[PDB]
Amino acid sequence: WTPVTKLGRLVKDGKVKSIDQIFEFGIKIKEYQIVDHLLPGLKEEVMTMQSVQKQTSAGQRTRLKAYVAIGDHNGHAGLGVKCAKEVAEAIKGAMIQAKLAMVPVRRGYWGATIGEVHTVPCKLTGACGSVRVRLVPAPRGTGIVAAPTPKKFLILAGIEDVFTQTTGHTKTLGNFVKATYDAVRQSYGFQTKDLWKVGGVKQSPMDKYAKILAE
Amino acid sequence: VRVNVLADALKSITNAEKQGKRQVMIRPASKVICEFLNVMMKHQYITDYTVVDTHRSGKIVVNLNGRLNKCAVISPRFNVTLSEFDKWEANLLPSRHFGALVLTTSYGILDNTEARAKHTGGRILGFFY
Amino acid sequence: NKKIELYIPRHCSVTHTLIAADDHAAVQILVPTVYTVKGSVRKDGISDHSLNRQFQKDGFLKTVVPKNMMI
Amino acid sequence: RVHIGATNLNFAMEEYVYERGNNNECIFNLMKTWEKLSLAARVIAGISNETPSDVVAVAGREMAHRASLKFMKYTGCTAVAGRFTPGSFTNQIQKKFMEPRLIIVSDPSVDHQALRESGYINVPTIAFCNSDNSLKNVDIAIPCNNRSRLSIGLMWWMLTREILLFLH
Amino acid sequence: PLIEVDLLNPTAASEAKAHKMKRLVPTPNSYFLEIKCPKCGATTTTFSHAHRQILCQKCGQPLGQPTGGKLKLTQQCKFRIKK
Amino acid sequence: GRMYNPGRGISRRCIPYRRSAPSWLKTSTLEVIDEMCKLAKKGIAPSQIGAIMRDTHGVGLVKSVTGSKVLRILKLAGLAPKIPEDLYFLMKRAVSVRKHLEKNKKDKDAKYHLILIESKIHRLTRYYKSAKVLEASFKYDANTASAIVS
RNA sequence: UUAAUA
RNA sequence: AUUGGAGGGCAAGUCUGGUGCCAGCAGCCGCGGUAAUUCCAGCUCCAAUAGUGUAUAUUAAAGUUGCUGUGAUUAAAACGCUCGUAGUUGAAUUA
RNA sequence: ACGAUCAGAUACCGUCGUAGUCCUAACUAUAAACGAUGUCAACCAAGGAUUGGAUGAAAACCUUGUUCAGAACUUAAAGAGAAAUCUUGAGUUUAUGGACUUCAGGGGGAGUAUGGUCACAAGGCUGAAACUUAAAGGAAU
Repeated sequence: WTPVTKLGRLVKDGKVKSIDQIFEFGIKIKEYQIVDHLLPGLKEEVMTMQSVQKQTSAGQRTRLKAYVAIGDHNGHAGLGVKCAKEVAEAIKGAMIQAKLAMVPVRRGYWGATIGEVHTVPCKLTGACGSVRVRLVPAPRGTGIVAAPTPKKFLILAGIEDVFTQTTGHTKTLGNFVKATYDAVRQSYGFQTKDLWKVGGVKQSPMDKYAKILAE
Repeated sequence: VRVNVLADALKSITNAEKQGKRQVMIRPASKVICEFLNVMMKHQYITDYTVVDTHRSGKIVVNLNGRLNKCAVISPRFNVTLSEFDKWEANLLPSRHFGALVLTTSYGILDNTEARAKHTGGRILGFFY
Repeated sequence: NKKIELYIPRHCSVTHTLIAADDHAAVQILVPTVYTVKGSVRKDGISDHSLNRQFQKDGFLKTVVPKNMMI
Repeated sequence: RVHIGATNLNFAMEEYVYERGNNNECIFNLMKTWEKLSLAARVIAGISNETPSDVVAVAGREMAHRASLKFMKYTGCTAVAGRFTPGSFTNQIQKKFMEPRLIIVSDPSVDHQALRESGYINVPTIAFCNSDNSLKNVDIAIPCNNRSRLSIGLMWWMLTREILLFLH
Repeated sequence: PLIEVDLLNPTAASEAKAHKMKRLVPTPNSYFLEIKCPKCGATTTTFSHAHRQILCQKCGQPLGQPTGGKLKLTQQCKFRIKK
Repeated sequence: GRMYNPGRGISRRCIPYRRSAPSWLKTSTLEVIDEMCKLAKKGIAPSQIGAIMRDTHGVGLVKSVTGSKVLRILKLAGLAPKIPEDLYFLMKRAVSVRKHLEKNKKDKDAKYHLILIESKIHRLTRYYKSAKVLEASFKYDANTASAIVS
């Protein structure tokens, strides 16, 4: 409640009815409550609880770092990282960060347009640190052929079928999820053949409702 | 030394599109380079091209329109049997609807789709998404 | 049934490439028509010149871009 | 002397520069200065007609403070005179979280902080660029002199007139 | 270059600046000229970048000296470009 | 780049886009052939023969006037030297370096460059034998080249 | 100037 | 209805009795110095099931043998440098 | 070989001093022989300066415009990488293929033993195994 930004005000007034409108014009989300309004009932799943330490004169300062993945099972996903002194708060802090880090997931078919969309449209590669995760489209029957760490994330994004090939120090849990989030992130940035058409001209929600937000 | 002129040309085209350039220039022109461009035009990956005659294996200027993700040549042109097509596409192309290979066959230089229709194999030249 | 695409992405008016949902440097200039510039073009120091070509194409400018550059 | 630029010429302003002067100073094209200025003013007028507060004009250098402040008066667009706080466009919890839909900067070399933040908030920018200035993170550049007091006051006053005492 | 010009129709000035080989269609920067002799009226045609002493066909008021890239014609030798 | 050192220069000549003789040129092939014929009898390399015609007679390209190259013209008249010009000049340098090396035994840079020069000779001799220019009985020898090159 | 070890 | 296990890899007990850096467990990290989640037992449930553990070897994992497919500045790894035969690779061009 | 210092000092400090350091002829063929970055070729973001040319202007030297070759330097929100950093590449690589050669496979044992070969000799080139061990190592906080 109590929005601060324009997009926060617009969604509270119920003028931006779909999250896809925000993704259409590339508007940054700065309040996690915006995602709560537009994507209700998001499933949750905490990837890991890694504890870091900083050496001090009096000893060590242990903080808990939480990797949480959020996203509805219909093509949206988000990954957020937060570290703090308490496990309960760190999850809550990473809970917020996951919501502002929502990204669209473009998925397609394997060989024909029959049924609903199940798999990625082309080959995508995550570009984290030494870890690199490749996703390949797969037929209908095959599940998410992947390690448990990115399988948990890919389940949330709604990708039912995929083939994976990982490379690097995949034992690094944080980079393993980050690499998957990166391959998914650029799904809508890779221009395939069907996206050649420029389509029509659409009005930005911040310009059509610029007057009301001022008043 | 210049071993593969086609490799030089396709690297120039891919580099130009990553920088967003409008048109690019290729210094050595060949029949094979022209055929590869014609295949890419039929799929509307390049607007057009012109060939200038310098009496010295002249130059080619290619106009690009935001559509060629990557065109690359394939080193030694393997003898691709008709049964080895889908093995090559599964390796080199992103999906089953997006890209196209290029093969040199006795019926000319054709992509994988119409070479399959004409029922003929040959050496593989390259591909483009 | 349901539409297979989440949304139809915008096309940059300069490089004719898609505008990613995470591209937080991509702008939209309204000339009382819509112009979209990708974030990569802006950071390179060229978006000013690229818009000059597009502005001259649509008539908003006449004697800015020379003929040899008008492509 | 708005036409007279600096000595070193940026690669992005070569089109606007007409011919180097007698002692190796760049001389801008007057028609190109007006053509860019009229286009920029039209863009500002299009946005500012509904919501004046969404156009932000910043002016770091001291001889541009007064010119920008009157531009605030005669158009209603918010003007930033002193130093630009690094985060006033990105920190929403900050009490001075001002949101623009367009940014006007007196000098890219001095007001770089405002320009660089425009790459985080999806906001086009307009600048009064000199022949030496770097044309990064700007979208409409007005080739002019932005060091001498006369040119700074005139260009802002000319821009204010087209959107619809300035000298520092 | 980040800013790009047309690659099919280069300007007259732009082609002149470029190296003799890096033009659209490479052209030599040299030419053939004739030199009227200071001693007589005969005109001797010779290369612009001659690599030897240039003598008249009549006598030999030597008309030029080869100097590493272009003939060093005498100050009193007048020439025109053979088109 | 150059064959033997990392130097990389592009100093070339630029043939004009006009394969025919220029309009202002009026000398026919008869004068061109005989003028070239007289130069060959004087013991002048084909590369230098064309330069003399270009500098003095204004015949900058001979193929644009006669339709055949200088070497082809000289072969028809039979005045082409038995040893190809480029190979001949290479064996002239190998002889000259060797003569200097007889008195200066301690010169270690001349020994290196003589090795590079002789490797060039064995590259050209191999090529000209495949082109049937030189009979297979030909062979470069230090004790022999001093006389034929002389 | 000299200053080894746990 | 048995076989193996119940600290992590790896599903399963921060239950109770003895043992006290001993006996031992432990493929790896490791647990045990008297309050053991890992020893020896009792109860319970974890996996598979007429099968289930162990030991050696093949294959996958191993993009840690590379054609698809690796790495060579600093992690292991560009001959001190040049010439050079076999070998490998070789510009455009022919209705 | 003396004299100091020190617990001792066969060392650092001081004095003397042989082989050597220098030239000629012949061996040896190793270096942190380093840019720790093989050779050739294509594409490639902004600059300022410099060495040697060619070409206009300004009266060999110097100031400027263009262009070719060379050793370098600065900026990058871009590309790459584990990072340091690289940008005349260490870029154009899971969107993996321009041509060729050499080398590496956890740390030791070990460049050791043996065998072969070269050298007057010291040594050089090629070069293991048994056994032992969960780490050794790289960049950064």
